Amino acid sequence: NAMFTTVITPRVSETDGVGHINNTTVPVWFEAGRHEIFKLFTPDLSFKRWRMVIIRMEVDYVNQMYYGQDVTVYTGIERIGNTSLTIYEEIHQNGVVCAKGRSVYVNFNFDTGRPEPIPDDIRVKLREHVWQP
Amino acid sequence: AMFTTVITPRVSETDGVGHINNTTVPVWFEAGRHEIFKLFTPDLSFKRWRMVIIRMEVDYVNQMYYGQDVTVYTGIERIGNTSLTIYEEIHQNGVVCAKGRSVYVNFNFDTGRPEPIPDDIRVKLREHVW
Amino acid sequence: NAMFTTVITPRVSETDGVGHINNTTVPVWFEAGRHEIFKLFTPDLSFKRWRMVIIRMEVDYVNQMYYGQDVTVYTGIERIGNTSLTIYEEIHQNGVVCAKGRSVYVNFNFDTGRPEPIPDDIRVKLREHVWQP
Amino acid sequence: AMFTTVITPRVSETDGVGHINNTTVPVWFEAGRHEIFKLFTPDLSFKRWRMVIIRMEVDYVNQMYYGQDVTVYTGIERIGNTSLTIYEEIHQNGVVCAKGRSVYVNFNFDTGRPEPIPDDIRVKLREHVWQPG
Ligand SMILES: [Mg+2]
Ligand SMILES: [Mg+2]
Repeated sequence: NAMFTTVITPRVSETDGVGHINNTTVPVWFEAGRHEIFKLFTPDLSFKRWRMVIIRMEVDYVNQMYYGQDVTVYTGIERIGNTSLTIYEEIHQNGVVCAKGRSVYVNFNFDTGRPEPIPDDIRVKLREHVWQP
Repeated sequence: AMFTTVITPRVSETDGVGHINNTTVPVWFEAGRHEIFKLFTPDLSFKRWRMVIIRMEVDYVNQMYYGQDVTVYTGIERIGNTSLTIYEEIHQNGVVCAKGRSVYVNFNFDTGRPEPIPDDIRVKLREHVW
Repeated sequence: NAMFTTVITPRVSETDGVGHINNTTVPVWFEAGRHEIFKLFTPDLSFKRWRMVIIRMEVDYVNQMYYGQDVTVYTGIERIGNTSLTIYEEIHQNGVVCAKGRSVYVNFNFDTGRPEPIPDDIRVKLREHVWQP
Repeated sequence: AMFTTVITPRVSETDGVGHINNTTVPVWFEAGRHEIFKLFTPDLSFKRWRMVIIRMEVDYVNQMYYGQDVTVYTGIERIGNTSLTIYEEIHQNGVVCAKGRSVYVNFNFDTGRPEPIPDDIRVKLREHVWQPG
């Protein structure tokens, strides 16, 4: 119920010579779906005040996707850890799941030079976007 | 007349300088050409593709940033015999940031030669001439 | 050992605003490192005769990478299945393992419309490049 | 005088038409500029970056393909006060396939303005002047 929803229009440049969306495009669309999450950690989205660092990703390529039809990225929180969070995410096209992903990010405080227990205000915000399939 | 395409910049589109990287700009211009490609190839199928770029010009007027939407405006400047010239701009925060021209030819991948743009495509393109 | 080695020069457009190589670049570099495997399946690298379809990937981001120094992609065959294979792969910079990956491809025969068991001749040649960590 | 950069094309750099996508050509041109960036900024630190592009043009002469290396030739066509014009070509199979001209300025981010190229950089640039027919 609580996931973020991001509609994207595929581009010719995101295909490859096989005629489908290229596999390296999927992490690009998944990162696009994390936008609202990034915004919770860095409200002005300034790279001066950037906090989010990926440490792991996994993607299952379930069905091929095509240039010419929109896709929808669903992005939710599978686990809120201490200094990390594990995202669950899916890409759909034509109402069919085509890619499923998980990613783990660490909230890194560059000012203090250490991973930072996610502040409480953020945890509350994140709890209302939990998605556990 | 012109097409309007709203895009949400991505972190991967910036570089270490902290702005949108110059190579993103042509990617965004190509995205604004979508409705043009559709006039040439209505089902956007690659087996029926007929567009080949021959020239591109880009003026980078102002820096763009991750975190705010940009808008691509794309229109036809010239419909030539085999080529067409696209005039195109990208705006962020109500400011023109990039201005572009690109030239494509109508291309027949079956015979390997550029080909005159068909009357019925010219007809469809004429609405979108600046 | 027996894995493939691919030296790559990072590009400015591959970094992001945080100032390191962006995470979406790593799967692009891994794919570049699979070049000799693709050639085994499609000797002329023609897309009309393409067969390699990715079905899954995972990446561990061990250390940050930077524009300004080359990287080395090491790509080995971890497993040769029937219709699929598993690739184990790493990216090093400055002599430090910065990313570790696994990917699974299927040999998809676009002519017969379904997955193809890997032909005996490719199987023998793939065996020349196995690497299990 | 010119720099020479050999690049191995990647599957992700093609599109569904079966050839290298036009948006890859500026990415390859930016890679050929690497040693020019180094003249401005020896250690390629983003903290000390100076170059901002103001204009680019590309002539696409012949289509390029995945599966054969390409070579980028890059030289300085003119050194202005605050700007320089770079002339660049990309070759595949011994044939010129793209020609480019780009204009960068030396930019001060601390003051937010282009500024005269300093004498010590100008001295370096003069050695890489390339002005073809
Ligand atoms: Mg592509
Ligand atoms: Mg980038």
